[PDB]
Amino acid sequence: SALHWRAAGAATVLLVIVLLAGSYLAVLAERGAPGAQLITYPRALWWSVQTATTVGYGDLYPVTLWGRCVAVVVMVAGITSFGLVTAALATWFVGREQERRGH
Amino acid sequence: DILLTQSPAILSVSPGERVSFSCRASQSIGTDIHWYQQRTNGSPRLLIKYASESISGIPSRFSGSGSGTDFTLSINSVESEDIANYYCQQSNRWPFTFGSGTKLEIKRADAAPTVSIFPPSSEQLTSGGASVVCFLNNFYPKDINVKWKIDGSERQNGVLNSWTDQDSKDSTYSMSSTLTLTKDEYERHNSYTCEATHKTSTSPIVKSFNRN
Amino acid sequence: DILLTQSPAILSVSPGERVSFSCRASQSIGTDIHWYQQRTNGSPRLLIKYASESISGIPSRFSGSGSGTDFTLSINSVESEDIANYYCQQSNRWPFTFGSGTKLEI
Amino acid sequence: QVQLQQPGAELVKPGASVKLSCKASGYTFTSDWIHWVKQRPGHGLEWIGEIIPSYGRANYNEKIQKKATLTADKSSSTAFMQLSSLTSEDSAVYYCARERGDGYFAVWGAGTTVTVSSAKTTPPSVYPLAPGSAAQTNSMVTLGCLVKGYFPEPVTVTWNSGSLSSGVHTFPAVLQSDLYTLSSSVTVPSSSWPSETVTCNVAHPASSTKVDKKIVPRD
Repeated sequence: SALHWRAAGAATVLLVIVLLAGSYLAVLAERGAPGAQLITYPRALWWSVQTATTVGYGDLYPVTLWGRCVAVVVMVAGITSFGLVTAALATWFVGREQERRGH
Repeated sequence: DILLTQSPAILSVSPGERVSFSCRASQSIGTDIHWYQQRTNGSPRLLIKYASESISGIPSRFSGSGSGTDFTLSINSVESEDIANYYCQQSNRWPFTFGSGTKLEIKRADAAPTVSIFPPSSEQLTSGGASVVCFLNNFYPKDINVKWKIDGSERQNGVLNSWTDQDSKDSTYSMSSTLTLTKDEYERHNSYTCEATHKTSTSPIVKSFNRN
Repeated sequence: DILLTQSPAILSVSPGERVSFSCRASQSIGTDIHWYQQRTNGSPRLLIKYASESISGIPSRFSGSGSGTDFTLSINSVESEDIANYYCQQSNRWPFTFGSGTKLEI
Repeated sequence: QVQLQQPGAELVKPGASVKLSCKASGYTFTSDWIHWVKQRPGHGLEWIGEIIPSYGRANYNEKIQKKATLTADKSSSTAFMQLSSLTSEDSAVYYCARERGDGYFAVWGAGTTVTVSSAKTTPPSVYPLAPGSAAQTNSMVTLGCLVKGYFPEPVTVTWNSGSLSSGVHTFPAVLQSDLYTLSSSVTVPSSSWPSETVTCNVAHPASSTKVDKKIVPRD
């Protein structure tokens, strides 16, 4: 089975792991900081997802250094993962256009 | 930190009636408010979570409502078992904080006290002491006065009283007047009486007992 | 600009007792509040930064707390050396502003 | 089954320092937080601090003097709170509760009564209280038993090991010279006594003593 498709898959399992860990680490880092709202697992998960997809509505965000550090990792993972899929879709289109022409 | 204001502090209501305690957050906390019940000497018990979600095992009688800064915990049809302290607690922002608490208090039909006088025990006398216990049980209102008389003569020394918070079984109150003397002081006196004066009757309820 | 209200202006307390000065911001400033001490004729001295973080060299006696608009600077067990003026200062929004000051008096 | 277990009481001398325990059982997750709440007699609940066993981190309430240090032993499923250099101000009931990381305290422990005094631990003395020889009676009879000379609080008074629940009043203790005193009252059908035995169970956690005392009529 083609590499680009393996990577895409990996990227997804990975992203999910990061989202989950991201949620846990965020709450762990944010609790103890007065005024912090990223302090319960369920919403933290919703937070990381909206962060990984880079949407970030602003209803939730870390205020501590480690929380933000966890945010960066999640942002980057989401961006890389989704970009890696786009890349897989390209290799797919490129590889098949070569077919519709012969090679 | 978020401040949770619970006023009134005390709530008086008639049996079966509907009742509501309010909780105000110093800032918008969505629905991240939770309600706890704590009866006399027990630990808190979760009633409602997230402002309106019900917990299993909690009488369908309890409901919650609100969002933002104003939250309400209602009890449709109050009953004796509901006599307790109610607290609210928010998890919107760190650190979790608690409300000052609201005491639920039921107003039932007047009840005259059930007086009972108890002569000290032999096991106790055996060690030099002598305690004459008297009970003023299940009366209402809670305003009651107890008078001691040793041989027809009002006594006031060595008397320690204790009242119980409103009972969660029948919405009444009870008091325990304990007259403590040495075997000596007790040996040299005839009759011990305990008089109870309560709104339920102009005439004072009395219970005496002669040492012999 | 953000207004920092410090009341009471003067605080009287008995030696060894616990004491707390309050600082209220006209708007939510997170934890961007800092506390300074200034004895008679000296320059200000940083006591607590960011509402609760401690500075090195400052008696463990001094603590801070609060977030949003209500901040507290406490001194567990006051003593003569604590007699001074205490100010709060925010860095949440420009320009930085100062509180009116609270005089500790034993 | 009782999810959080805490020692009934702890006596501590001013300046000393006790270490409270709270052992859990039931479903224990990696997202669990154990909290500690302090309740001074007559007052409300005050959040002290929290700890996440699966990781070991703990946070405390900044609005108050930090007199606690939270720790957790993974294997034994027990969370601990180290209160140090206590004073009368520190005397209160300390509860521990479990929070599933979703913000609310699902279950609380029975709490540990902590009394900070110089006074010495004195077990309670239990004496019976049966009606006097010349006291007439109707459908119900009020018996009871007196618990005095104990320290520190508290004492737990049950009737017939708990079977007899209905009709019991266990008055709040009165204090006088480093020794508490209280009485419990029970009421049963006058017909059912003394044919059916009525005993009062008095437990005093501070002195590791629980004594029984049957209430038989007076000679």
